[PDB]
Amino acid sequence: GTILLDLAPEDKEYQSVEEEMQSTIREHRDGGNAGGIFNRYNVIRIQKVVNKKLRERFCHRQKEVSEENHNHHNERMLFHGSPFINAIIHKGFDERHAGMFGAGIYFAENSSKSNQYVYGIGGGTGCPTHKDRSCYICHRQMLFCRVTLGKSFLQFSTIKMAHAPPGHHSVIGRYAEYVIYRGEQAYPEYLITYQIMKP
Ligand SMILES: CN(C)CC(=O)Nc1ccc2[nH]c(=O)c3ccccc3c2c1
Ligand SMILES: CN(C)CC(=O)Nc1ccc2[nH]c(=O)c3ccccc3c2c1
Ligand SMILES: [Zn+2]
Repeated sequence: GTILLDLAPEDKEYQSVEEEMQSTIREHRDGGNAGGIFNRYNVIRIQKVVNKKLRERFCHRQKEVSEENHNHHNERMLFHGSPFINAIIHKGFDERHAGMFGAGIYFAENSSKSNQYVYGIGGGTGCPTHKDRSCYICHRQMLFCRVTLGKSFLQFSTIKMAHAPPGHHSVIGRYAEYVIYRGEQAYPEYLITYQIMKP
């Protein structure tokens, strides 16, 4: 089963994660409709997900991807926002639940892009209690994941792909969207509990 390790704010790891989250907020085309209006987050807690089965699957896939990618994982730390975080942290990512670049699991370099998906597509109906996509009260959660990109395929138009192209392990689609077609190519490393803050 999954254990959550609670990172202390004094930890360098907690600070590194928070700074990656704080420095990657950007203005979105929808003017904050999906994710809300804010310039910074209030990080409530940062937890590390430890699950032996999930780590074994991620490690097993990494090795396979490595052989087909000049002995490189091409691992990147990326954000993922989802209303299904609880399922992700206990069962791992599952592509069977999966778009612009087809049936994959999507990751972003910008935490504010992942924040737009925390309550669903287009931010859904926002938070459960206030039905507010820009809620400053309710605690949100997002993941900061280890993603095995391997040999990325660069896509520049919308395409409904089922799997990465032959000899490739991921799609970087065009801001860039990082897409994997196998759940075992991402590990939900950090679970971030936060609030968006009113400017
Ligand atoms: C068919 N689409 C309406 C489904 C969809 O977009 N699902 C989905 C669901 C969750 C998503 N989470 C993210 O963090 C993200 C980051 C960059 C780009 C997309 C996502 C993302 C996308
Ligand atoms: C009935 N459904 C609305 C429930 C559902 O979709 N649950 C669910 C449950 C687990 C999920 N796990 C994922 O890795 C994932 C990745 C991209 C998009 C969705 C998921 C995901 C979704
Ligand atoms: Zn709320």
